[PDB]
Amino acid sequence: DRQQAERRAAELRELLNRYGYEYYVLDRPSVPDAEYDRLMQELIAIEEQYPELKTSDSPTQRIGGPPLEAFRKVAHRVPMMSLANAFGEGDLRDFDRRVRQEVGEAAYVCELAIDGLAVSVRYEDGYFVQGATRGDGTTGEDITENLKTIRSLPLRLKEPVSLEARGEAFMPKASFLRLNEERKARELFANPRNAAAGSLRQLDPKVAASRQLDLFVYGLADAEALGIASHSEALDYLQALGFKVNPERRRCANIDEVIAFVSEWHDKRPQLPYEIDGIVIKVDSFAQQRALGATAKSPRWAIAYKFPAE
Repeated sequence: DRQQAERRAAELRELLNRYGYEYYVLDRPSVPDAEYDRLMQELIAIEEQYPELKTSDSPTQRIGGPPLEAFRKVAHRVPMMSLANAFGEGDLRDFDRRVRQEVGEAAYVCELAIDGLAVSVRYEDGYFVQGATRGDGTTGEDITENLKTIRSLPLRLKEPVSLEARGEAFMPKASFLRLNEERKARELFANPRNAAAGSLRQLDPKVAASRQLDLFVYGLADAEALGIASHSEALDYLQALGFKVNPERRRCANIDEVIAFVSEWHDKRPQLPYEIDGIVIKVDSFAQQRALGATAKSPRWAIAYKFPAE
């Protein structure tokens, strides 16, 4: 058994890891998940008698470990700048005009700005080693055990690389509704943003695990050191490794299409399973970014369109 335990937990780990990618990430259901579940129940039982084989990125970790009675501060690897806000066609034009004066027409990448909790996740050789909140931007809290419960985040990546990436953790609308009712059956959350930040900022891994959190990876700290030369190449790269990258992202040749994208989400937004706050726009090329630089506050190559005032 102890020699065979390892063998089978290792198979177990591989298969479960594989299969969680197709449910949680590609969304090839997560419905009749039987064998998945059968397979998870066997790993859990093997770790029950051989607690020493429960690997830090074993699928078991999504269940969640024991509470912590404290969280540690973490500064740990590259500042997390915040973005300038835009509120109308026009802040948008003005944001492009300083783009053009300095670099000529520049292609943009437009993304949906998710209303959630910003986090950083770090990996070493493919392994998830640490998770943290945005904090003030230079320091945040180690929320690693609660991040392991977000089933779409990978504990082990497709290739053994060492990197740090940034994503937004959120809770889907219907999950938020579900949630609150039971809270009413017994208190009550304001909205998903505070539900997710709430779920991630409490000390008990298992209550995180029960809130059905999700996350969308949106950037790569130090992408230049890894050889990436474009914002669109960063995400793609991130997608090739196994991360969940929001698929409504689109490359925009100029401000006009930028605004066409911005109008398209403004009214297609109610139909989303998650709550979007606006639209983040970035100059795609890392070279135009260098040229525009920053005001060590806010990149001149990025703006955050904040949607309106219902």
